[PDB]
Amino acid sequence: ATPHNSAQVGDFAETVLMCGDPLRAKLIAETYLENPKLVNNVRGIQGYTGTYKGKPISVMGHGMGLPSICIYAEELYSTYKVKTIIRVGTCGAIDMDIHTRDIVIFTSAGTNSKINRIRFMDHDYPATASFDVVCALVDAAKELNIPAKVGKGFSTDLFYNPQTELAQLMNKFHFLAVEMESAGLFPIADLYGARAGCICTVSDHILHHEERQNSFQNMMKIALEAAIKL
Amino acid sequence: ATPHNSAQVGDFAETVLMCGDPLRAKLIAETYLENPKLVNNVRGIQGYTGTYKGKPISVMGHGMGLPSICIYAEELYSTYKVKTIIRVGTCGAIDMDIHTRDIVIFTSAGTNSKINRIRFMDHDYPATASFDVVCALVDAAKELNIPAKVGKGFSTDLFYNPQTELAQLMNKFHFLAVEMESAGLFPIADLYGARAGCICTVSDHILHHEERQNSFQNMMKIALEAAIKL
Amino acid sequence: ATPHNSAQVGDFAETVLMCGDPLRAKLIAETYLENPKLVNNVRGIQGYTGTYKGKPISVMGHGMGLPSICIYAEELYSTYKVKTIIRVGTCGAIDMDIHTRDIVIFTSAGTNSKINRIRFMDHDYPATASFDVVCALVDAAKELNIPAKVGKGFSTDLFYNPQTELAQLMNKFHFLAVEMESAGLFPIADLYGARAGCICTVSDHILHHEERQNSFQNMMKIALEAAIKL
Amino acid sequence: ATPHNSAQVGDFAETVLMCGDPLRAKLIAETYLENPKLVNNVRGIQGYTGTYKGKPISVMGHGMGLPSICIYAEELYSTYKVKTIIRVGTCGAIDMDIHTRDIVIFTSAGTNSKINRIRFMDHDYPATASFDVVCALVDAAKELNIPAKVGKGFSTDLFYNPQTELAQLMNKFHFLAVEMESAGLFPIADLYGARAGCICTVSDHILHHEERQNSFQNMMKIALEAAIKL
Amino acid sequence: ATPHNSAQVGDFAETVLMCGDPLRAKLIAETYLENPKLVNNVRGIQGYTGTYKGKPISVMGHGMGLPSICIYAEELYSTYKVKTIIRVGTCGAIDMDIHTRDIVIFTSAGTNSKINRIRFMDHDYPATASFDVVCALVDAAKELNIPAKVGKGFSTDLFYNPQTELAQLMNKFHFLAVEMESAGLFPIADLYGARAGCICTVSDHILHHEERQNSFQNMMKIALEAAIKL
Amino acid sequence: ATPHNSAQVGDFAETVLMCGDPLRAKLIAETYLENPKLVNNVRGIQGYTGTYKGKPISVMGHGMGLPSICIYAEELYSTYKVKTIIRVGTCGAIDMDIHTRDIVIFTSAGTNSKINRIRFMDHDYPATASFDVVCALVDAAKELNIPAKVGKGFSTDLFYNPQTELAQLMNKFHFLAVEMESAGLFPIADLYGARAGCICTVSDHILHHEERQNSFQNMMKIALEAAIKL
Ligand SMILES: Nc1nc(F)nc2c1ncn2[C@H]1C[C@H](O)[C@@H](CO)O1
Ligand SMILES: Nc1nc(F)nc2c1ncn2[C@H]1C[C@H](O)[C@@H](CO)O1
Ligand SMILES: Nc1nc(F)nc2c1ncn2[C@H]1C[C@H](O)[C@@H](CO)O1
Ligand SMILES: Nc1nc(F)nc2c1ncn2[C@H]1C[C@H](O)[C@@H](CO)O1
Ligand SMILES: Nc1nc(F)nc2c1ncn2[C@H]1C[C@H](O)[C@@H](CO)O1
Ligand SMILES: Nc1nc(F)nc2c1ncn2[C@H]1C[C@H](O)[C@@H](CO)O1
Repeated sequence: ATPHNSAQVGDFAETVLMCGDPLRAKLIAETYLENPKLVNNVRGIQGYTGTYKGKPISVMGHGMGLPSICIYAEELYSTYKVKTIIRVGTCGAIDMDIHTRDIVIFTSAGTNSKINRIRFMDHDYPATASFDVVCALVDAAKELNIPAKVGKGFSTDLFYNPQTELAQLMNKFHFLAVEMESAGLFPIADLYGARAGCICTVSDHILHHEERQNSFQNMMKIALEAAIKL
Repeated sequence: ATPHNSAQVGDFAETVLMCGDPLRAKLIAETYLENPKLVNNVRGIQGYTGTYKGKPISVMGHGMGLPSICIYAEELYSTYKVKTIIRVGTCGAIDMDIHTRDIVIFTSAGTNSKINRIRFMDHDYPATASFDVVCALVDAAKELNIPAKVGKGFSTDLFYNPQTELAQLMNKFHFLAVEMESAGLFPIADLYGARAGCICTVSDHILHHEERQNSFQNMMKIALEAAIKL
Repeated sequence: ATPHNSAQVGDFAETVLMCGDPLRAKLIAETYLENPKLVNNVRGIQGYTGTYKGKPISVMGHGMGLPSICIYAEELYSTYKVKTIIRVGTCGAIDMDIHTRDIVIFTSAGTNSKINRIRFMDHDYPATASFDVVCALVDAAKELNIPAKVGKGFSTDLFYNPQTELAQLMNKFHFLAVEMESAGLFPIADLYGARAGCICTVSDHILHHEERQNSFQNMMKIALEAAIKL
Repeated sequence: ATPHNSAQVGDFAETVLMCGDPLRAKLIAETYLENPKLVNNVRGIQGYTGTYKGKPISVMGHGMGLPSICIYAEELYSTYKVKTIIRVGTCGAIDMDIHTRDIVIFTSAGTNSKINRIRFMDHDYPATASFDVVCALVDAAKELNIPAKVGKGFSTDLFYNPQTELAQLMNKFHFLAVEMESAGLFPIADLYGARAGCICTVSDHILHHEERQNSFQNMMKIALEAAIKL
Repeated sequence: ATPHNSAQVGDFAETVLMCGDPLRAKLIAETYLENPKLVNNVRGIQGYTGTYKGKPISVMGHGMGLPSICIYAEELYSTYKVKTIIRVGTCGAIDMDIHTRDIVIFTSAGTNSKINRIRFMDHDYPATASFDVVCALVDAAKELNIPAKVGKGFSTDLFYNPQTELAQLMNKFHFLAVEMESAGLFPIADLYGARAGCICTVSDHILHHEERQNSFQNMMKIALEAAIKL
Repeated sequence: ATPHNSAQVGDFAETVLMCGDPLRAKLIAETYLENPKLVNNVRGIQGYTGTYKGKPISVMGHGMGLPSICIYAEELYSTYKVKTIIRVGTCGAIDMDIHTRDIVIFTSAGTNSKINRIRFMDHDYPATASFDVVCALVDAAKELNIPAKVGKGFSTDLFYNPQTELAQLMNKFHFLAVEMESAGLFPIADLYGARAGCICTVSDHILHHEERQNSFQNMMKIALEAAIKL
């Protein structure tokens, strides 16, 4: 159907959970979904569709970086009529009060990428998570009573950032964590009148290096229950 | 105490409602606050402090534009130890599905200003409303059962914008409304580890010109009840 | 007539003196104008029209920051057919040879705002004071024999500037003082084939903190006599 | 050893061929390398190391987009002491005289990404392929007598580009093709005093949609023979 | 003494008239200066020093474009202790009310160059002519009673400008004429606490193609008399 | 024929060698060309046309800076139907391993100018030397067996650069040398479907100050022999 997806309209659920690691997407499908069926493996992206508590749900990799997820998210909303995309995964803590293993729900994401400026006449576009998705994630977190921090994220184009001062600047403004996709995903959902959100588990702290399964499994519970709520 | 405020630490409540029109700030104090006392009138900004349901609350003008509100908000958080600032007022609808008299609660605000780029190493800072404030405003709206749209706002530096295409672009990305302060307020609250939010009543639609009191009074109810919740 | 002005065409003189502080605009009207009449008080902006030496002249506030004065100046030139706008007020000295109480006449104004780039295809627009207005101000200064420094000003979007190095950089390039409106006013006057100028009294020095009435009154004399000359 | 590579120093040859599709990297290893051994599969990136004509050579995926390849290339040069990275793969033709199935060797690559500006003080960095690698690729092409076009490439951050006019602009300046990694790879090689190059087979034309194996196999021959020459 | 000047401190007068055409600088020296002596001809720049009405004055070419004049002007102020540089020459009319053969005195100059942003922390630097020089030029014009237009100029980096819309935009903002050096010269004079100005004769109109000696000679009279006044 | 060239179509050879110093262009014509005839001296640019080994070849100055060479190169390709332009001259070494008197052949050139961003929708244009010209220059160097370094150059708009850190940054990325024209020339050649290249002799090192004829003559040999090859 698309240059990066062999599936056809209908193969994907209206709600898709995405993570960077394709092998993680596979593990998520085998571990949390019932009757998971591989609907797309172009570039070994591991796109699966199954059910959770009887409801259709898909999980698929999205690569690393804004350019990668922008391709996948746009095709999903446009061609496969997906309605909600929830990014699930890991991130690097920024704020000094955020620690490894913490779970973070993004209200929005800043970025050092030029993509949003290109689509927004060189102005400041606020890459904002869909309010419904933020609410569903927070409520799921409250209902499951799992501690989660809600706040700004940052999507960097440079995992290895030459601008060593940025990290401290972001800590001063209290950015919670860094990843590489949210800032790109959110504006695309808006353009298609669809929804997007992001929830991550801190795998490390960038201002000082500091069980990882429990945190990851708790995050998956929140994302999954939230997907049902939506 | 400051170049723009004659009051001293303690004269302002920890929660301050702000609007552009100083005469509106005065009207709000006389109409909704009990025992309102003028605590600052430098530049006729009309800064009052009184109580609502027994709790201390201040209301004050903030001028028009990001540069103006940045001055007031920074002094309030820094010098007067204010904790929460809620911008209340009017805005221009962008989205075709948003209409005059509608009430909008900002999750965040985009901007064509350079202020956030200056404070954020020329990168994209997501001017995001404090999640607690967004929640308090939405809950107040739900409890009072007043219909309100939640979504992105846009703070323009140019009321009379030469870039006539921007309006349609924003409608495509579903920006809800335009005002001139939010994008500046939000990042300042973050820097001071404080809180900020914005709620407005659409006074007109910018893509087509289309009782105004009821809407304004309903908005004031939401802001006020939210202030108590916080 | 406009969203920020209740007056109608003809209520404003062709020459308008503007300052940020609305209460100062009121004081100027009562102190220097004869038969001053309030022609606009939307947002308590204090717009007055009277006469000086028999000639019609208006005085009105313009708020703080480029976005604010851009609104007022554009409406005045466009709707009220005003021909000349002279910004009168205070500023912060930059240059080491400029001192508090000094009077400065701007030849032009630099800025860290994005407004001029937006209206000038992202190029460098030289926010220049109208040569006629600069001349009228200097001649008035010479005729009244009041010492005044003529040179570049800087209109900042950030009263509290995070870029602490800018101040010293501007001192090296000999910027005379900082305010928050000129860079916005000048290009608007050009667009409407009208005129604009700026004259200020240094209320403080930003590189080192260092009677204020005499200086302010002397500045008002220059502006007023210049207004007559024009 | 690294967050994206489980291999240790020595597992990778000093020359690494990279492509976006991990499944293609696997196919290349099984088809052209002798005794190929999987040295890294973190994120299913398919990193293999074997020999070609007796010389050690590695092949591995690099994901889509500059942020992705920047991670992989920097770790390879820095941690695994790789000396030469040759990007092999597909691209979209831009120039009207370039056609589907054509083989293109990049002298350099332009981009709409902000990465190079971030690492080069906001100036214009010329993402240039290592001259040795360009020469090796061209000579291999000449020796194998396989027609190949040499010229500028373009690495876009947006596969689905909102700026529809860019394509025609690039055709006027004669950019040969578009991909999503070269502009990022080249500057990284320079920083590490290492080498990088790119060769692609046009899978389609972006200005008009227009056997694919022969072209791909011919490209692989050039890259492989060039790798030996280096 | 410098890479572009073989003269030594003292060979140049404190006032230097500069034009792009080296052959014009030579003609000016032979035609208006008494006892003109060649003090520098590196790169055939034709730097002369003589006297006008008994006062020392130099004339020299400066090449075309901001980068060229920046080299010459900086060396002159820094090494040769020159105090005033007056650019004399030709320009292209922009404004519809400006015509070929008209004489224009620049109050300032806009530009599409990046030089001023590089020296001014990426902000808007107002390339302003020294007020003393503008005054001297205008007074000379008034005393000689030669009609001259005073206003903004524009220094383009592109004689052949791809942005065909810029011309009309500048006409709307009433830029008087275009040349290629002023925007660079003015900020350099400021940095060295020196002076600079520009006066040109329109050789053609860029919005519509439309004796040339009289205009040029009249301009030279103004510049020369102004040089004496300074 | 053009505002900067009095010659007519046919007066210039299809191959033109250009240098900044007009007196050097004259010396090159008298020293290496047979029957050199002055075909253009507007602005004393010294444009000559003669023959080398029987083939028509022109040499002419181009001034200093991108704006200057852009004028000359565009007129030459457009009006005089020139096919190949080779910039010959001097440059300042950047890389620590490059020394004074070394000969450098540019594969491409970076820049701090805004010209390429203006012509390339504000994106990163890779100012690349024509591959044919790079090859001809390298082969000539190999055939004459003259040691020459091939790599990136940098065209600065500021000979006297305020950004003192740039030099070290460029050394880290291994830029070979700095000049002031290449970045402008290369994109123009592309637009006209023509060719351009650059070869220079290091006259000094910018990171530490460190016979000059031999190097210059060797460079001229390479350029000349290359011109014949093309
Ligand atoms: N500390 C960290 N920093 C950055 F920039 N990204 C982090 C991260 N931890 C996880 N991620 C997520 C985002 C990318 O897809 C991928 C990068 O390894 O995994
Ligand atoms: N349609 C509209 N457009 C913009 F730009 N701002 C609007 C508005 N309606 C209200 N506002 C708010 C924001 C400023 O403080 C002030 C500007 O009049 O009131
Ligand atoms: N030191 C100073 N710095 C800045 F930025 N602005 C100054 C000032 N002194 C006076 N002003 C003028 C301009 C604004 O309207 C307002 C800001 O208080 O008053
Ligand atoms: N027409 C085309 N346009 C763009 F932008 N990239 C193209 C392409 N054909 C192949 N590619 C390469 C680059 C990415 O890794 C990936 C994107 O599908 O494959
Ligand atoms: N119409 C025109 N446009 C531009 F851009 N520059 C003009 C000009 N007429 C004269 N000049 C001056 C400036 C350069 O030094 C040189 C360019 O030919 O002469
Ligand atoms: N060290 C150096 N730095 C820079 F920026 N340019 C250099 C140079 N050596 C020679 N050039 C060439 C380029 C200009 O045309 C002219 C500048 O003098 O000569």
